[PDB]
Amino acid sequence: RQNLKVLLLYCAFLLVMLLAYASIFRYLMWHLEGRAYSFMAGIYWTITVMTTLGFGDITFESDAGYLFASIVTVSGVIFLDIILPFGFVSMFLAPWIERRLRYHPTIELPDDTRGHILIFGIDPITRTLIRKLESRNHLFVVVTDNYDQALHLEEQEGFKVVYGSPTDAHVLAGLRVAAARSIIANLSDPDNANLCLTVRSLCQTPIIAVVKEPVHGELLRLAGANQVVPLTRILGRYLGIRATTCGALAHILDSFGNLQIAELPVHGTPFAGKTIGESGIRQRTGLSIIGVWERGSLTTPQRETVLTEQSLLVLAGTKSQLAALEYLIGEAPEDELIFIIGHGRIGCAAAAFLDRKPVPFILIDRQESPVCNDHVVVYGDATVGQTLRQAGIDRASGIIVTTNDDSTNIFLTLACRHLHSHIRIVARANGEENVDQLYAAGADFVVSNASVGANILGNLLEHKESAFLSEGMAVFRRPLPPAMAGKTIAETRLRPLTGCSIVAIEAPDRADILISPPPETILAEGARLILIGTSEQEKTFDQTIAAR
Amino acid sequence: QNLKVLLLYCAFLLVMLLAYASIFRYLMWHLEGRAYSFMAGIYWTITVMTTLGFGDITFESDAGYLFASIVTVSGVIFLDIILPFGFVSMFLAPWIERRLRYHPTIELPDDTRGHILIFGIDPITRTLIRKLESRNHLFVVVTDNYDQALHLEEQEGFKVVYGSPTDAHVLAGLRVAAARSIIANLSDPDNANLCLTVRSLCQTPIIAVVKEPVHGELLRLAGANQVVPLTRILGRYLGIRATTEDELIFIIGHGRIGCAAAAFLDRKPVPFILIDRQESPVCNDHVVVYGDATVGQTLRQAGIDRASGIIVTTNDDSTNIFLTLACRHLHSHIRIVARANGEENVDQLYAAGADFVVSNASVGANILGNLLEHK
Amino acid sequence: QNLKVLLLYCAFLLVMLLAYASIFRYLMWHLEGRAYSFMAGIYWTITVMTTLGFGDITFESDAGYLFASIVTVSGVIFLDIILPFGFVSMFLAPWIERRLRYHPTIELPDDTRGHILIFGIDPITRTLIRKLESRNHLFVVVTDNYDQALHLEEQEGFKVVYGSPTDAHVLAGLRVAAARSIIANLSDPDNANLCLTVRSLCQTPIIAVVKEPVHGELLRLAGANQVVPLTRILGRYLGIRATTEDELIFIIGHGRIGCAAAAFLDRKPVPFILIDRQESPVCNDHVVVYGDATVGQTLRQAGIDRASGIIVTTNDDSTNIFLTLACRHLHSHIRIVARANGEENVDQLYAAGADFVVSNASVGANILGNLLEHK
Amino acid sequence: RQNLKVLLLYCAFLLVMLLAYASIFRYLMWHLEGRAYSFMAGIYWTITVMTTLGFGDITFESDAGYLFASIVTVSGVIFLDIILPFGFVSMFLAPWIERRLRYHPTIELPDDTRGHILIFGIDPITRTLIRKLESRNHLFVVVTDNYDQALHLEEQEGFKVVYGSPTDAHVLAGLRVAAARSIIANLSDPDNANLCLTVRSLCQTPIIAVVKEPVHGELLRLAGANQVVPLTRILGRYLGIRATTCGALAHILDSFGNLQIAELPVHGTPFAGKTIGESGIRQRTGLSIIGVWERGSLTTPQRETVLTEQSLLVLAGTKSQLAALEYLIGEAPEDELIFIIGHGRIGCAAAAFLDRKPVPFILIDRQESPVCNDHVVVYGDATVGQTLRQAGIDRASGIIVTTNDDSTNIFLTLACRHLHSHIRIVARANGEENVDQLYAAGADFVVSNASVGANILGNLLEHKESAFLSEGMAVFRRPLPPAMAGKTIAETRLRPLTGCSIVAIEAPDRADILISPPPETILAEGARLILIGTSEQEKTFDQTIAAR
Ligand SMILES: NC(=O)c1ccc[n+]([C@@H]2O[C@H](COP(=O)([O-])OP(=O)(O)OC[C@H]3O[C@@H](n4cnc5c(N)ncnc54)[C@H](O)[C@@H]3O)[C@@H](O)[C@H]2O)c1
Ligand SMILES: NC(=O)c1ccc[n+]([C@@H]2O[C@H](COP(=O)([O-])OP(=O)(O)OC[C@H]3O[C@@H](n4cnc5c(N)ncnc54)[C@H](O)[C@@H]3O)[C@@H](O)[C@H]2O)c1
Ligand SMILES: NC(=O)c1ccc[n+]([C@@H]2O[C@H](COP(=O)([O-])OP(=O)(O)OC[C@H]3O[C@@H](n4cnc5c(N)ncnc54)[C@H](O)[C@@H]3O)[C@@H](O)[C@H]2O)c1
Ligand SMILES: NC(=O)c1ccc[n+]([C@@H]2O[C@H](COP(=O)([O-])OP(=O)(O)OC[C@H]3O[C@@H](n4cnc5c(N)ncnc54)[C@H](O)[C@@H]3O)[C@@H](O)[C@H]2O)c1
Ligand SMILES: [Ca+2]
Ligand SMILES: [Ca+2]
Ligand SMILES: [Ca+2]
Ligand SMILES: [Ca+2]
Ligand SMILES: [K+]
Ligand SMILES: [K+]
Ligand SMILES: [K+]
Ligand SMILES: [K+]
Ligand SMILES: [K+]
Ligand SMILES: [K+]
Ligand SMILES: [Zn+2]
Ligand SMILES: [Zn+2]
Ligand SMILES: [Zn+2]
Ligand SMILES: [Zn+2]
Repeated sequence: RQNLKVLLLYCAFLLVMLLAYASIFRYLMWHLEGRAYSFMAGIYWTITVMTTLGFGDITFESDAGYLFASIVTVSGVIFLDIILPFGFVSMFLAPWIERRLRYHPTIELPDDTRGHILIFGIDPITRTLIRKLESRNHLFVVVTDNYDQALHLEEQEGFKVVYGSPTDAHVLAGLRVAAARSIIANLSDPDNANLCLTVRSLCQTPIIAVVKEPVHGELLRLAGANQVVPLTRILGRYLGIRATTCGALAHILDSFGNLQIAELPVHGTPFAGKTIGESGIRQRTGLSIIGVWERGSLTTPQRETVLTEQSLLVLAGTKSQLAALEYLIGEAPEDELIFIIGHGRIGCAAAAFLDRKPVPFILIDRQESPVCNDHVVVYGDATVGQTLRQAGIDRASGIIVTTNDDSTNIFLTLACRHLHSHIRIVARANGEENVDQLYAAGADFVVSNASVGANILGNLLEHKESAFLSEGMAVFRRPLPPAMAGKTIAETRLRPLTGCSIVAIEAPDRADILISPPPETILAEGARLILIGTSEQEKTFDQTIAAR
Repeated sequence: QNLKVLLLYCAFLLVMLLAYASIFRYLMWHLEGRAYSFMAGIYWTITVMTTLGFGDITFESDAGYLFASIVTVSGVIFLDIILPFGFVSMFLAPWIERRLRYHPTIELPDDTRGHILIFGIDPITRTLIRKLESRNHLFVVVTDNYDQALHLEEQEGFKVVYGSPTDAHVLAGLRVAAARSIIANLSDPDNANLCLTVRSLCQTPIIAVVKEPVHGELLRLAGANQVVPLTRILGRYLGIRATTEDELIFIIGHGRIGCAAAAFLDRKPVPFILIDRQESPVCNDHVVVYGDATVGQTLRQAGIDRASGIIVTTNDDSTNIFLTLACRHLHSHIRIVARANGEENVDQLYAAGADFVVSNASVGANILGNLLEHK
Repeated sequence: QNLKVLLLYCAFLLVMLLAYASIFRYLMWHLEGRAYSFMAGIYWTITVMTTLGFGDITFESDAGYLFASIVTVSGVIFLDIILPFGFVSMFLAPWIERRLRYHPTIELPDDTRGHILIFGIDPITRTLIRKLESRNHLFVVVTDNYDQALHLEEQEGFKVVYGSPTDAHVLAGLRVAAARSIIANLSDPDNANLCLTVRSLCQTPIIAVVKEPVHGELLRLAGANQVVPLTRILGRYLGIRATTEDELIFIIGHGRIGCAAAAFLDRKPVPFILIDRQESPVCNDHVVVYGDATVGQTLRQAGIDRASGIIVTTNDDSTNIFLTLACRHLHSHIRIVARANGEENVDQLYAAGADFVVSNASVGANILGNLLEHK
Repeated sequence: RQNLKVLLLYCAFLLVMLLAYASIFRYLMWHLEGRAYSFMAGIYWTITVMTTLGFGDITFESDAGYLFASIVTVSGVIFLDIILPFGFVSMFLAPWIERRLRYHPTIELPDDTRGHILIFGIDPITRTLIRKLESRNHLFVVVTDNYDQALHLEEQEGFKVVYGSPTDAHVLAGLRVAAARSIIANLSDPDNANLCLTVRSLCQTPIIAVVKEPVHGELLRLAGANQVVPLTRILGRYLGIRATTCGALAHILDSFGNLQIAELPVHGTPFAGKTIGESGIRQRTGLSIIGVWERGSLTTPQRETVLTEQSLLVLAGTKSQLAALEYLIGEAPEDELIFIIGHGRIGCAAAAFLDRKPVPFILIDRQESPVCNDHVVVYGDATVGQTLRQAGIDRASGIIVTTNDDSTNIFLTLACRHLHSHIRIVARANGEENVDQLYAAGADFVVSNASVGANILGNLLEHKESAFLSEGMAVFRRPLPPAMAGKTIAETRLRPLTGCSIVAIEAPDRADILISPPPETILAEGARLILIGTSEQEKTFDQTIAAR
């Protein structure tokens, strides 16, 4: 762009100069030597001289003619044998060499940059989040204060990289944080708090902070973070619900204090092997299966779908409906013993979850935790022989192998399954390239940090236009009033009246559900609506519909 | 600079032109009995060297052929070989040694005068530079570290010299004798070495920033004209702000500043508590409650509740900001005095809920500022 | 490779030549009633584009002038612009991306077959390469470390690929399915990961060098076709040489080899003493006399006098050589069995006074050698 | 060289091609068009075509003539517009860019390399040794196995740098160690032993090893080292002789078991302030002052020379003559107390020397020595306040400030002199750039590691042709027999008869001495000769002279 314009601007200067010299030529040939030449001849002569061809078939004879001829001759050499290669090599090659042998850090962002997503702090989580939304061509800009990292990130793109201090208000100004679509804060908790307070001093751009410690979640929202995601707490929890011999209800949300969302692993449950409509969950519980999660895919629950030992049911309903489901499972086995290998922030949260039930566990680690003081840990290297044995791995019922190193996880899953083919093995994969090999080692289930983290962050980014909306709001369930038995969503006009929105429409005697129904959906009789709105519109709901 | 070699070549070319134009007329006359003008000789010579070659004026003798061949070869060598060979080996060569492979400045120009030498760059001296740009001094920072020299070279408001600060030959190339003033911001043993070395050459005014107030006397002995104990000053500020019976002040951070704060609150005297994750390697006169403050219980354990004031003094601004948030979140009214290492974090410490913020960069640069003006 | 783009251009140029030579004759005829030969058209066209410009054959019409101008401009663009622009941006450009800034090979050519993948380069596998060069295999070493890739690139007898050994997409680009054999010389957890990943793609024979004999069974489970416990073997060798009552053997070095030596001398059984500067991070079944052996008294303290044999087993050949000298200098006849990490130090261990020398590189490469031949 | 030859070989190809085309031109012009042109015309035409000038005044008219003309035209462009710039840029610029932006390690040395000095292991010692003999233009080649060090050393030269494993026999082969003049082994003791044993497997080139531990001196000579230099032991010793309040005799050599060399510091001695001939040392001792060392200069002792508080007398004589001198000093002060700051290998040797007298000392250090177990050390940081005070620095009589850090040394010398203007301060300078500032701090004497080490190594390199000669030999002293009273050294023929050599000739009643007298020196009556020879020629000395 910038260089091309200067390139053909030079072509316009030459073409003008050509016509100039061609005209002066015809002029002088007439007024000095009494020769009349055509316009074409003038162009023909001028080109002949500049290109240094020099046929000599049209030449001057006077000194003044020699003078003009010499000038046109030098002009050609200067502007076709000197400037043209030099001008080329300086405007073209200087960028091409300097920028390719010598990393020039992107210190700023173009002023016209709008609707971009600022990523702070790169890791397998955000690394995956980028790659999964780069398939979507989202304008991603990751920032870092590490020189040796910026150029590394420049090689696999992907994305754009800005090198500067994430907390610096001036660096943020050059990042155009005001025009930003969203901001992912994945630095340490003290750094994130610094980032949020600084961003808030410039704009109100929505920030998603990935809090390094569940306690610091409150402090980050105070800093200005519109959303807070405790990964390890969630990741550890996901390691835990899978670790038990028989699956149990896992409470997710208790909004509105009457409607709850809860997930349930199907492994070890009576629902394992049967289909959804066969087990009759909604039938005996009154719940709403709002999705079946299996192998990284949230699918619409159908009666044909066969629940496997690796499934996960997303459920919604009242408080007495969840307790009705826990009754059907219904009891947990006795004398469970869960070995948790690795005592980091994830391994800790894994035990923390298993303690909220509670279930007797054992922690094994190489060193003393610098953060936790509430858990008892058996100190020892899980690789060195007899270390697991002496800890009493024999009477264990399940093992959570959660180490910061994947090859070690794979090696422990490999060894444990080799010694105890019976016990349940849950493995943790830091990188998603190691997930398959963990299953191949003998693990019954694998929790991938990167993928799980990317899904959460991603969904919070896609549903962003309704994220801070749905935040501070309460989801609710209303049985379709017999008045609208046969009316269309667009015809009913629910939103302009009440203010809420239809997120789900399920049939009377069916586990089948219609997630996010289009306005042209024709409602039926006995259907059960699941809506989302403010804790003010939920009360002005039954008010508005009955009073029109 | 490269101009002088280039237009000298143009001078030689111009001479070679007139020389060839002259011989042309002389030869044309004596060789073949032809009388050509001066412009004809210029026009002919140009036509030959530029290799245009109109052929309208050509010799017919062997002596004329030889000459023509000589002028032709000259046009090739001195326009199609040397002229481009010059180009690349005159200012495309310094282009690689200064833009493709970082070339550190190891010495200043001989005539350099009225410049300010900065030894040991930090947020304080970095701010001292951008605070005196309106006076338009020439700030030169000197570092014995290669990597630091490179980072300080891409961003600029000052000059960057790479070499041993404590070397006499390096100080000589820095033209210290012609310097306006020198700022010593290295460690105490280094500054002592820096002064004694400078004093062997010149008597340039030295403003040394001392690490321990006790060492201040020694730095004067070395040769410093002024000594600035900032952490005593910065520590004194934090202590003054924390106060202006049951009055308990928490000092979170037991470094040289935090220590100076505690040392100040002994003169009042006001009871205090020092919390740190590590035992001070320089101090053994204060009592420190050990344990990391970010973890959690330590603030509640030591009793942040019955405290009247809090002083957050960590070398990490992000940590400070985080602690200021936590304290303000726990006790919504307690006096919180925070420390700012960089001036970029001052606004966020107040946003976090601090009642007063002391900036090391601001206070530091202001003192060093008012010492370079009232020299 | 760049040839094909270059001579295609020569083909285009040749076509453009004949095209211009043809139009020339056609125009000369129809425009000005002149009949020129084919060679005249070639000769004229060349003369114009090369900008020689004899002017002996020139048009006199405007249509002829236009054409001449077009052929002239073409000679400039397609010989003085594109021809050099091609040059620089065709094989002077790969010259910078491969000789001025190290470009690591991240993938092998699609057709690559019969190659041997080496995972984890060391004096053993480095010797395995230079020991099978007469068979002319294609050895490719793979390292996830940038710096190591660069050092292994300047010196060569093998191919160097940079990337994560435990990545499926990286193994796919290494064409493991077409590989002759794979050598796993990484840590035990890594090899387990390496095998399980390879087995998901292909069933290429894997020769895994296991770190702990107990883990050998696990590596077979992972997918290895052969497992080689060298330190057990190397330790066994040292023990066999140390012997073939009051017989005391000193083992200087308590690593996995030294441990294996001690583990072997328990089966005999022959009393021994293990001397090391550090407690073994993997072993807790042997008794080690702690203290550095180079310092001095430790050899005299433990009683190197009443010993019958000495086994020097340190991961440092220079240390070994030095200890072998010291022992031979103290006791001029005592049995000294030394360990050689590299094969370059074997001769100096004997020169130092060793009675027999076991070379890790030699023994290692020979086993791995006879496993790739009798596949 | 290599590139220049290819350059003007191309000029010879062109000149031949010019003459070729010029000849074929005249040939064709005759046989094809009946035109006769001169030799000059042919050159004139051919040049005109190749250079693309193209006057057109001499042109062909036939097709065959057009064919030849076109060939010469293309030939010119290929060989003056294509090959000439390309050939240039590939033979010239490729070395100039690649070798200047990308370090190409010198892996080998040219076969014809003879009489070079191989330096192994670079440090302030060898760094100085190089710079001091690079003023002498000695062919120095330093070797290293550190990639990030080889290119650093390439920037300040000085010297040439070979990058390879010093112990590798193949790397040594490429270094041409056989043709080497000498080898300086300055690696660790285990590495040096490896180096020597390897070099000895190839050649018998003299090796000077710098042993890191005085005990390992025996083991290195066994490895093949022709010479062994314990620097710290020597450096520590030099710190010690200067530390005492009053100087004392320091025994250097006891060769032949009757002649000894010994040095003596003049500080605190009665000789301080007076001249050599005034104190009358040779007079009252019978010794031979073979040199006066002051301020880095070994000068010939003259009666005019004034001994200062910083002088050092190099002496030679029998065993009873040295004891006669210690009598003249003659006694040491009482209750001396020497504080030695820093307990490394040098600080250790300093105490080791002070214990061989003995003199009560105190050691202070930050940490426990990993090598020594014989000395008691007061653990503490000498920078932190009251640390020296509590150790009892008050009743000390002298301080040896010997730290690995010069700025610290300077800062301690500065502080100690400020608190105790009376006590003697000996300081250690790792780098010679810090020597002057140590004196400026208040030190009474400074021992520079680099300079002292360079002098020893240097003298062992210059006197190399007589180093291994004088090694294993015994220096002796013989009173000039009255028979040669008036005869010249060359006339006497001492060497061809006995086998020894005259190294010194001193006068009867004079402290003046003639070091290394020229053969034309006319001997006198009563002169005292100091010779050097084998322990076999010293006995065949008095035998040969008396029996002719
Ligand atoms: N709290 C959150 O929800 C959240 C959110 C976003 C990011 N993060 C960040 O993600 C990080 C993830 O936590 P993590 O990766 O540090 O936890 P981690 O479990 O990976 O920590 C590793 C632990 O495993 C142990 N270990 C390693 N090898 C072992 C072996 N062979 N035998 C026994 N033990 C072994 C070590 O002792 C160590 O304690 C957190 O540190 C946090 O900063 C956290
Ligand atoms: N003589 C003077 O007045 C003067 C003047 C200018 C400069 N200086 C120099 O400036 C330097 C700056 O001092 P400084 O910045 O290192 O002092 P500092 O107070 O910042 O020291 C840092 C301390 O904070 C603590 N810390 C860090 N993170 C913590 C956490 N999460 N929880 C609890 N504690 C934590 C550490 O234990 C550490 O001791 C000084 O070393 C001094 O030499 C001195
Ligand atoms: N299962 C197998 O048989 C097998 C096969 C091939 C490879 N391997 C692997 O090869 C690796 C190589 O083992 P290694 O070379 O580390 O064993 P090692 O014997 O060389 O271990 C080194 C030890 O020598 C000691 N040491 C070093 N300097 C000393 C000194 N100056 N004085 C006294 N002691 C000193 C250290 O304490 C250290 O423990 C092993 O880790 C192993 O995993 C194993
Ligand atoms: N033995 C020989 O003669 C010889 C010959 C050639 C080379 N060398 C090598 O030269 C090296 C020189 O020895 P060195 O430099 O390691 O000895 P060193 O005296 O420099 O070691 C430094 C010591 O000073 C102490 N120290 C540092 N700061 C201090 C402070 N503020 N207060 C108190 N103590 C402080 C440290 O504890 C440390 O022990 C040797 O290690 C050896 O390898 C030796
Ligand atoms: Ca894998
Ligand atoms: Ca900030
Ligand atoms: Ca060797
Ligand atoms: Ca100095
Ligand atoms: K031309
Ligand atoms: K003509
Ligand atoms: K004509
Ligand atoms: K021409
Ligand atoms: K021409
Ligand atoms: K012409
Ligand atoms: Zn815990
Ligand atoms: Zn303190
Ligand atoms: Zn063992
Ligand atoms: Zn000692």
